[PDB]
Amino acid sequence: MPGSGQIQLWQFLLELLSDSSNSSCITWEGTNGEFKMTDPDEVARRWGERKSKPNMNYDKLSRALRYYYDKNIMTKVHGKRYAYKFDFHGIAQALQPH
Amino acid sequence: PRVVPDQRSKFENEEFFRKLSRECEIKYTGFRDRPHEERQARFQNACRDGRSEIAFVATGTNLSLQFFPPSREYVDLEREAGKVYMILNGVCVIWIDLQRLDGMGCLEFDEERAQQEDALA
Amino acid sequence: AELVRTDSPNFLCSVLPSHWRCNKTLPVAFKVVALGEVPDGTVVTVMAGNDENYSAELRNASAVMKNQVARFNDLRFVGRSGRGKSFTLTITVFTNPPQVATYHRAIKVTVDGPREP
DNA sequence: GAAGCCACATCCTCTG
DNA sequence: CAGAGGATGTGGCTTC
Repeated sequence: MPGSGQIQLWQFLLELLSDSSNSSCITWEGTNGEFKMTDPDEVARRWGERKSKPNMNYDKLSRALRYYYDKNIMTKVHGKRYAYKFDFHGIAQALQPH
Repeated sequence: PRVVPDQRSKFENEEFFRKLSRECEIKYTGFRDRPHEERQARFQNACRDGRSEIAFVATGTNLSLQFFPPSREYVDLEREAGKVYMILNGVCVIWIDLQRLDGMGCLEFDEERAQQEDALA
Repeated sequence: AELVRTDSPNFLCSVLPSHWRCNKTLPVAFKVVALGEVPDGTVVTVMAGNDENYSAELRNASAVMKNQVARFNDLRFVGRSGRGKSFTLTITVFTNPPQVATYHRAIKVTVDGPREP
């Protein structure tokens, strides 16, 4: 699917979870699908570095993520300062039929 | 004027009407964003009320229908199991699978009302 | 506002522009005119007709006839027509019996409103 | 290759 | 102030 060829967020974001060397900016939070946000504006910065979008900030990247809600890609951990989680039971209906 | 003077002529001349004079492919258009189960109930309960929303898939032409002047000859669920049997552009004119919510239908010129309506002028 | 013909010469409606974006605040809201004296209160719905996705998704699709002029707070076209293809949108007037005016080549509904390419 | 998609970009807004 | 969200331009990418 065009997640292969052209770079996504969720496809890109999880270059940084699984990689131990980027825990400087994020981490898996626990057994269940969850993730922390170390530097909220160094995160956005590299997403700018990739997207070739130097203007980028959190407010910008963030909005894009808040779309994901209605589509059932990921969801928010309510009240937690910058912690959402991935819905994979849906990523496979979003990457394969039934 | 509710109708056109040459009410018969338009039906038997307009590409629009003759394209719908033959038995065409129709389908239920109501509540497209709803599960197949809900759409089945809504369509049936509505048919019983004497109304629905069917559209000739092929041509694109949608319609909101009213089976009236509850009825008998306008909405019959007995003629066959698992299915059920206005003034369009100033022309007086007159089945869907209860599971698939699709089937076949067409238009037929209403000579009766075409006279009644034409007489109101 | 400006009007255009119909397939029923008893009713007329707005000049819905050539090509627009999927679900936008229309550039001119939808007026629908009753030349034949209609009881100001009668309902008017529209259904987007096209060989492809025969019933598109619409929003504020129902409106009330008032002063012989039914207006749609803000109609919005969601279900796309497709490439080159427009909607022959149907127009219902809830009376006894109800009446419809078909309207071919109404508007082209894509994801982009026509940007300078 | 414009013509339809696409998945963010950039924006200014509320409202907890 | 974060966080959900409408609106609307943007750029890369399949489809006619």
